[PDB]
Amino acid sequence: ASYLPSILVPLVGIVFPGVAMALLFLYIEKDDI
Amino acid sequence: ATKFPKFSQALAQDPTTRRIWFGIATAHDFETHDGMTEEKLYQKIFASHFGHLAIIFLWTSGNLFHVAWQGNFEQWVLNPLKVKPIAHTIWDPHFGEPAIKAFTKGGAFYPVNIAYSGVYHWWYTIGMRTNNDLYLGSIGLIILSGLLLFAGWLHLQPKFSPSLSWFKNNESRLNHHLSGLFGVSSLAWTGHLVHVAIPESRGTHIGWDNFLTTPPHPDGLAPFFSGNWNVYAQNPDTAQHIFGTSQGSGSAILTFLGGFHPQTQSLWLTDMAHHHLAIAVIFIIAGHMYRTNFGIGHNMKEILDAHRPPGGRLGAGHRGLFDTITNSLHMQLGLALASLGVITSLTAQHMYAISPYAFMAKDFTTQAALYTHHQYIAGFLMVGAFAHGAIFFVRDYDPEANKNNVLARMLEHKEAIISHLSWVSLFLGFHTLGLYIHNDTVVAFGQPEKQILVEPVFAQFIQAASGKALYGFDTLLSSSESPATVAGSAIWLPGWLEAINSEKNDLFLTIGPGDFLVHHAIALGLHTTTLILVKGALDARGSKLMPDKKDFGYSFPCDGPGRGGTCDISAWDAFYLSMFWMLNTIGWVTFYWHWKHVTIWQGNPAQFNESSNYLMGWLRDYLWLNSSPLINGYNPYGMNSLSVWAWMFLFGHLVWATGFMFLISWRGYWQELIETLVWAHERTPLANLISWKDKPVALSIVQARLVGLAHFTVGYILTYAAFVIASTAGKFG
Amino acid sequence: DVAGLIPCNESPVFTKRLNASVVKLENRVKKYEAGSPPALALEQQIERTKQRFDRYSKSGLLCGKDGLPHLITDGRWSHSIEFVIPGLMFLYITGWIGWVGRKYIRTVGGDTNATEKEIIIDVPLALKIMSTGFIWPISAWQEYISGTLLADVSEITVSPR
Amino acid sequence: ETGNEPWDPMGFSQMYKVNSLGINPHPQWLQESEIKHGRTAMLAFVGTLVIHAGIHIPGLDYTTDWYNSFPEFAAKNPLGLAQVMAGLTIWEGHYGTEAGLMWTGEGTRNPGELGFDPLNLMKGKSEADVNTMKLKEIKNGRLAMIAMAGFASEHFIPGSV
Amino acid sequence: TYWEGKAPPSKVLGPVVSQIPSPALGVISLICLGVGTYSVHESNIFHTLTADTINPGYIIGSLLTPVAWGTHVASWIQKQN
Amino acid sequence: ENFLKYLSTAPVLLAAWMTFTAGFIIEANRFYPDALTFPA
Amino acid sequence: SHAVKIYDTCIGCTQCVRACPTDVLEMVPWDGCKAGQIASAPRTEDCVGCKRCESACPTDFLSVRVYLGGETTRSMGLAY
Amino acid sequence: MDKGSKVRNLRKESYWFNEIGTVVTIDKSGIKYPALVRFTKVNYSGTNSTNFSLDELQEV
Amino acid sequence: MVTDTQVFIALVLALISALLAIRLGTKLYV
Ligand code: CLA
Ligand code: CLA
Ligand code: CLA
Ligand code: CLA
Ligand code: CLA
Ligand code: CLA
Ligand code: CLA
Ligand SMILES: CC1=C(/C=C/C(C)=C/C=C/C(C)=C/C=C/C=C(C)/C=C/C=C(C)/C=C/C2=C(C)CCCC2(C)C)C(C)(C)CCC1
Ligand code: SF4
Ligand code: SF4
Repeated sequence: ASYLPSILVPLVGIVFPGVAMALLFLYIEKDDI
Repeated sequence: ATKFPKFSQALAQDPTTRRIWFGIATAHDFETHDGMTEEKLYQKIFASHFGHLAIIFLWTSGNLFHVAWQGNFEQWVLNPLKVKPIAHTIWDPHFGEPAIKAFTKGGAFYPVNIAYSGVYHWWYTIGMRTNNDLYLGSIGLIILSGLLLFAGWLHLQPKFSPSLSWFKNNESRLNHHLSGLFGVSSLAWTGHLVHVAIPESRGTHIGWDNFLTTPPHPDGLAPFFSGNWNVYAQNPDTAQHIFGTSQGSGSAILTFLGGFHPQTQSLWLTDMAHHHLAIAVIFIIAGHMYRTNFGIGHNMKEILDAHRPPGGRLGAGHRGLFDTITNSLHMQLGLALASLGVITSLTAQHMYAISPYAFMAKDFTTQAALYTHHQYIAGFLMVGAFAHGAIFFVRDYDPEANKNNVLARMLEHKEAIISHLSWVSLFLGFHTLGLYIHNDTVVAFGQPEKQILVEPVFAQFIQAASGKALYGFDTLLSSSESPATVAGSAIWLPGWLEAINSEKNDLFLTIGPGDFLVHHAIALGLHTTTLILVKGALDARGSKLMPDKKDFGYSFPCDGPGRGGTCDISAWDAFYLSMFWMLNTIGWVTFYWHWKHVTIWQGNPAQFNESSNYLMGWLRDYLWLNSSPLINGYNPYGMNSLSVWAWMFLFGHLVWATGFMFLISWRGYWQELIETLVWAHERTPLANLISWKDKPVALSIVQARLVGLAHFTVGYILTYAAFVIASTAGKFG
Repeated sequence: DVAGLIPCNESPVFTKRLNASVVKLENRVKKYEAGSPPALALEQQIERTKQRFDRYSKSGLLCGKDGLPHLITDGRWSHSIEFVIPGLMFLYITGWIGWVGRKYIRTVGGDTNATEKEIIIDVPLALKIMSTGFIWPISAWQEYISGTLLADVSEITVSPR
Repeated sequence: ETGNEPWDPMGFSQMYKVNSLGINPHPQWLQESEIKHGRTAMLAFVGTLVIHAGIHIPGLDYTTDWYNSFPEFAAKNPLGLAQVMAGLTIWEGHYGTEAGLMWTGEGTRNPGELGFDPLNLMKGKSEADVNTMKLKEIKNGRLAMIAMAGFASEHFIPGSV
Repeated sequence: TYWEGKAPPSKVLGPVVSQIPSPALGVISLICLGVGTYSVHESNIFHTLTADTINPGYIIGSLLTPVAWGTHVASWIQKQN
Repeated sequence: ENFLKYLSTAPVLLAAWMTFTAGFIIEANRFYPDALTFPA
Repeated sequence: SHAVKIYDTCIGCTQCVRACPTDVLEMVPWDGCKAGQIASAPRTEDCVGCKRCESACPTDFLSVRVYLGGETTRSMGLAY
Repeated sequence: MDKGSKVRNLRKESYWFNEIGTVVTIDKSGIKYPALVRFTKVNYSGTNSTNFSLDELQEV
Repeated sequence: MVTDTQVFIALVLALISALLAIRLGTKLYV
């Protein structure tokens, strides 16, 4: 409480989208299954 | 398999970036997936619906949690007129110190957004008082969403997947979703209102820890069984009642007072309880109409087949409609979407006029936001209903099974429908625009006395019929010596009349020539949008230009430049064109509502009555005048709380303009440009190392039209939301 | 009467509007010598404004709270002068036009050069037809009851009809 | 006698030729409607003539002047109004099926021929039994309709005599 | 149950009503209409309805009017044959 | 013949007739200006 | 690849074959027409979907019809 | 039916459906659509004639 | 006035729901 936003907003707006886009990029052009 | 989209081998083998784009836009079209059967289609739809319910409940739980954890709900319920409700904190590292100081409002001690959803008023009305209650509700909703996600997973197991016959069991579905989903749910809600909402409004704290020992009424179900139901109406809350406290509180739980609670200027809680009890009874009775392995009930196929007038004016009547409706998901989806759109419009129209929530109608920004929100959603739902009807005609209609059917006869005389709709649209447009320009011209030449101001006699007559004693019509409830008023005089007429004849309300706003002209403009918009959508739906199966259109599907780019050119000939193109008209007409409606309410709130309604008869009045007294607090969100002198709304305003303008890029310039130019771009990339040292895996091509024609429409719509909505919120919150009107 | 409208004859706001128009015109003309062409034009404008307002007062129109005349179009005969009478005239005139046009279409249509006679009008025949429109309602009704107004179902259509 | 031939200026009878999917009434429907109107008009003429100058039926109050008669009739004698409405409804319901079939040419019942012969009359032989008296009934009914219109018009403007 | 001609088959009336002769349905419909109209008139027309004037009998009678319409339609259907 | 036939072309006749209609409308408004409603 | 279909209404005038830029269409002997020839689409893998064949068709409705489908490098008109 | 005879069109997909056209030539040498017909109006492609089978024409 | 324990248990229940969402989506089976 009053500490969580600092921890989470960077994760939700940078780390989460970064990893999500990395995995989606891997899967879109996987070329198998 | 073999690539990203499994559900499309053709797209999987596509070597370009198109494979990605269409892979996104074909995902939810389960019918077209390779190796798809009816049973798997239905089961996948069922699981998807479970997932969507989980999403909705998590959204609601998030709202509750954020209000509880970061809101000022307790401070607000203490003094709900002067403080502003809080939505959530703003942890934005991009803010500067003046921004942090500016967005600190309400409870303060952190940057914060002022909620315009009206959820505070709703939660306060339904009986919530503390952050603990909001938190418990949110935890319950999170658990419910987890349960729904598990159920969605479970009903995909081989031994739990419902059979195809189960989905098409129309009778049982209707029975349960009428008596159970609608009626029992309404019974439970009125039980909540009796047990929690009303006692909480009268200063008594009822919760899970004490609701089993404190009966909502002192007599306690003795009158209910003995038949003395009148007991539950005796001793209502007197007019000098302070909502939320026992000052002037009563004891009735089911009354038909009508009107509004004087202190909150909203509906009586007891009236809502009685309403929902009656609705629950009616729905529960209605749900016992169709037979479900119990002998008694109606069989709907027989009903549909039997309604064919012997005069023959409907041909074969409704024969064969049961099979078409049950076998086609698109037709029933369109019906549901249309009914939902009508209901969304009804909610927008009725919440503003008949305030259900305590202390709302004084939070002007929330009212404007809610009305605009629900009207836009209604427009979207109507467009979707017509689009899915066109889809049904394309891929679900069977002309042999509907021979001489009512639905077939709809296509038989499609030319007449379309031509008369076109005539009505032209008539309304020509003449409404002509009157507006006539007023503009006469006022421009300094001769306002020459304006064609038409008094809306019929709407004013309707208002008088309900009890509006302002136009001097003396008809129905507006005349004492009438059967209607005397018959209703005892039950609800006093409160309803007191509410309607009071000008401190939104119940039947006084209307004049401006309302007349704007209503005819709205009629023009509705008729034109319907013309576009109905033409698309009826010509979806073929035209003289494309007699075999049905063979090309619902959404195809064109049929080439041959025989005159055939751009935007598919039904999907009819929907795409109608979306612009839907946006335009909803914008007209929202502009009319917002300007009238702004003028009323400011205390000078005469301004609207004067300036709404000519278009320059709309452009000056509404857009130019009310945008001053908005565009001043941030200036070189400084910034204030509205800076975010001004930024969103400019952002919406930018997106709207960007939509024109896809709507005007078409593919060939862009493909020829991407050719040169590919050449340039391939002929660059230190960059030849990095090579695309998907060949980069210009957007497809249909995709480009869709993206342009999406940008247009997003920009439109964002800019108008910014305007309506910022102006109202900046001038408190 | 009608919807809480007071006749413009006894409308204070109507008289205030008249006075405002006249006084602003007078202020405009005060910057020209008496008898100058601009002065004469402004005086004529003032006279025309006074006549317009007097005619509106004498006509019987209904004023609103804003002082401007309002039109009643519910079919009230006492207010037919506002909408019913002109409307009829319109439906006559346009009717005439429409009828005449149709006749021309059905007169030059029975020729090999029917198209060539639409870009280039046969002015003698065109005026012959145009002079006959004053009885368009009768001729239209006679054709309707005689079956020569509408085409049979045997006409062009589309694949689904 | 307007030439002893069908007098149909504006040709309202001939529109059954255009099927119009049954929108336009068939001649049988118009004939039955005309006979109904004529009979109602003649009985109403008797009523107007007597009530305008009459003692009135012995009963509760019953002071009326033929223009305010119905409200007084409903207020003073509710049961009487109830049974009048019920009887007329029953009579109309017994027929009406045939009238519904009479909108088209499927009436199956001769227009205006109802089961009402309190005094048997099979004397006539020309066409329909005494077709000439059927013409007499229709003629005096047309005149009675003229008379009802005349009294109603004399109400507002003293139109004539 | 799709039907052509001028009168639907009796099976449209359902298992019970389809067996009732036309005169019985006609008399039942007249009784139902009379009772329903009388109830609707006694309360809220001849007498103002209040909180303490809610008679269940009048509510049932008022509900009986659509039953009267249905029975009169059924009587006609039975009469045609 | 040829000149009159040219004068009979669609655009020329439309221009002439619309000029005539505008002219008589303008004259009617000139002699009876500000005609919002019909004289009694 | 796109699907090109020729219906028996064809009058074998060859215009569709001439208009084709990718040499998808050809003429084959036939007996159902006066000219004794009918259009065929043996190699639709090279069809780009320009619908020039349909534009160059005398028959009331397009005895030759083109239905766009799966896209490959050839049918996508890509030199890359 | 015969050269110069008027025929009402019955081809549902035809631009001149339910319209009258004059027969120009008839092929007696077999053929599936031997009856060449010409209509007054030009279709969207600018042509005003088409081949029909005798089953797709109403004679008069 | 929600205490840190309340926020933490809300987060735990949200994590459980997220895992269930993961599994449901996986089972929809692309
Ligand atoms: C009593 C038994 C019962 C109940 C409660 C339900 C309930 C439901 N069924 Mg089930 N169903 C039943 C029996 C039942 N069904 C039977 C017997 C069958 C077999 C034929 C089915 C077959 C079936 C299928 C095949 C599907 C469902 C689906 C659904 C859901 C519909 C979506 C939704 O959220 O509803 C909406 C609920 C409401 C109460 C909204 C009412 C609508 C009005 C217009 C709203 C107005 C409310 C109010 C005025 C607005 C103010 C509120 C605001 C302040 C918040 C819902 C949970 C669908 C689903 O999503 O599955 C998960 C689905 O696909 N059902
Ligand atoms: C859909 C509902 C919803 C929405 C829109 C938001 C929105 C927000 N939350 Mg909240 N939140 C919610 C539900 C929601 N919350 C619930 C149910 C919980 C209880 C666990 C929380 C607990 C919570 C905390 C503790 C904090 C936020 C914070 C925030 C903000 C920054 C985003 C962030 O860091 O997320 C962090 C959120 C989580 C780690 C939990 C996930 C939130 C929900 C459950 C996910 C819903 C997903 C949704 C269905 C769509 C999925 C599709 C998507 C992948 C594209 C943002 C305003 C932060 C804040 O206030 O910053 C100022 C912050 O510190 N949220
Ligand atoms: C619950 C209702 C419902 C359901 C179940 C469906 C389901 C379906 N629709 Mg229908 N539809 C609906 C409502 C619904 N629709 C409504 C309301 C409309 C009116 C707009 C439509 C209009 C419509 C059309 C015109 C078509 C469909 C089609 C389809 C099918 C394919 C959809 C697809 O592939 O998605 C693909 C999903 C996407 C491409 C995602 C797009 C999401 C939007 C456009 C972008 C939003 C951007 C975001 C807001 C920006 C953020 C802002 C920020 C930057 C500030 C599918 C069966 C298609 C079909 O052929 O079906 C057979 C079709 O052609 N629908
Ligand atoms: C302000 C913009 C605007 C305007 C005025 C119109 C006007 C019209 N649209 Mg269009 N439309 C627009 C934007 C606009 N549209 C956009 C952005 C889209 C999205 C692509 C569409 C999509 C669209 C579709 C898909 C349809 C329409 C239809 C219509 C008609 C509606 C009926 C009507 O009002 O008749 C009255 C006509 C008007 C108000 C037009 C102006 C007429 C002026 C006043 C006459 C001026 C004459 C004057 C002498 C000109 C002299 C020129 C000379 C100096 C050279 C009308 C022609 C519908 C239609 O055709 O209905 C039959 C229809 O089906 N429109
Ligand atoms: C004399 C010719 C003529 C006649 C009798 C009609 C009659 C009709 N039209 Mg058509 N129309 C015409 C010309 C004509 N139109 C022209 C030239 C246009 C192109 C601008 C249109 C475009 C049009 C549309 C788009 C629609 C109609 C519709 C209609 C119907 C309703 C009336 C209406 O909306 O008028 C509307 C008239 C206009 C919009 C323009 C009229 C312009 C002039 C005044 C007409 C031509 C006069 C010409 C000079 C004749 C000269 C004769 C002389 C040589 C002797 C009615 C059947 C509507 C319908 O289908 O209703 C069911 C409808 O939606 N009309
Ligand atoms: C739409 C309602 C309706 C329908 C379908 C019927 C149908 C029937 N009635 Mg009933 N009836 C009705 C209303 C209706 N009636 C009303 C309001 C009354 C007066 C209380 C009666 C009194 C009545 C009697 C006394 C008798 C019948 C009889 C009959 C049967 C044969 C005679 C007939 O139809 O023509 C009779 C024609 C009429 C009664 C005229 C009714 C015209 C109505 C008022 C017009 C309203 C319909 C309107 C177009 C709906 C628009 C709705 C829209 C705005 C949403 C037939 C089954 C007879 C029977 O059953 O014999 C065995 C018989 O004896 N009817
Ligand atoms: C209501 C929303 C909704 C729903 C119910 C579905 C449902 C479905 N989609 Mg659709 N879709 C949607 C929105 C939605 N979609 C949108 C917005 C798009 C983009 C336009 C698409 C595009 C799309 C494509 C392209 C495809 C689908 C597919 C599917 C199917 C299963 C996908 C799945 O779950 O696999 C498993 C996926 C997961 C398990 C991932 C779940 C995501 C988790 C919960 C995110 C949690 C992260 C959390 C917030 C992190 C916070 C950390 C913080 C602390 C920092 C199913 C039919 C596929 C399908 O079935 O096609 C037939 C498919 O191919 N969808
Ligand atoms: C495309 C398509 C589709 C769709 C369609 C649609 C979408 C429609 C819509 C429709 C609509 C959207 C309608 C609306 C309606 C409304 C109404 C119908 C209303 C009514 C009302 C009334 C009738 C009355 C009321 C009242 C009363 C009660 C009395 C007094 C007055 C008042 C007003 C109060 C489908 C799927 C089918 C398929 C086919 C095709
Ligand atoms: S252009 Fe048409 S008619 Fe000519 S050969 Fe090709 S398919 Fe046959
Ligand atoms: S669409 Fe173009 S490439 Fe394909 S067959 Fe026709 S002419 Fe040839």
